Amino acid sequence: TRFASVYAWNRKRISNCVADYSVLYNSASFSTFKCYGVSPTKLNDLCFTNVYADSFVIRGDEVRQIAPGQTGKIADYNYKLPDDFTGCVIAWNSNNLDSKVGGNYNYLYRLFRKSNLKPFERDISTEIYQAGSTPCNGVEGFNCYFPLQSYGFQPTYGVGYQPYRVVVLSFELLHAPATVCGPKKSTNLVKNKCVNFN
Amino acid sequence: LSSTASALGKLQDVVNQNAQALNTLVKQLSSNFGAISSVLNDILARLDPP
Repeated sequence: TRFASVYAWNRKRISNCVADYSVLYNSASFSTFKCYGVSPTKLNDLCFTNVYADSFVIRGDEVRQIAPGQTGKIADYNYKLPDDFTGCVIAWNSNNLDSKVGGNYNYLYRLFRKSNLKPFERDISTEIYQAGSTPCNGVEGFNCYFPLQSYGFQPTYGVGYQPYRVVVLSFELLHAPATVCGPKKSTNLVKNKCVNFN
Repeated sequence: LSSTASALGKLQDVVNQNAQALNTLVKQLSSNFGAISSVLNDILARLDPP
């Protein structure tokens, strides 16, 4: 139905499954499919411990922010993506539902600073900014910067600022015996033939 | 010769030097060298030829 905002993305650990990414590749209903680290066409015949799946929504102009080694306002504060094997990135347009709805104060983003966030941490602490020290014009109670502000969207106001629904996967290797594996057939064993095996 | 050992130092030194050189050469086969993994098969089965 609807995922949470960018402050607290839903974090799902998927294990003990039989994954078939083939039914996802052929479905050409995505705006961007920039998956690095693994060639998507050779993903069925490769399985590992488990996956980490999180989902959120961003603007249509910040899609390129989600990539390793990038610098921005969202890639360092809202979601820090480390410079390593971060699976695949999926982003699809959301205009029929997200843009064509009266929930103008349901999608939130942060302008806060001096809060550099390390890879894979969450800061749901919603507090108004009141330093009460020298770096706030020397007066306590002023410079009340609200940490959250809403996506201002209208019915079909453009393309570059349209809401985009983004899911990024994370895979790990050499941590535990493989639990989730693709659909393949198991054959019987042979002895003393110098065979190749998986 | 029967009682006192450690008199054949030179031959032992030669053998140890050769064995240690072979050991470090074999051990050198397990370094990433900046790549993704130290085994060709993993990269072959994970990535694409281009």
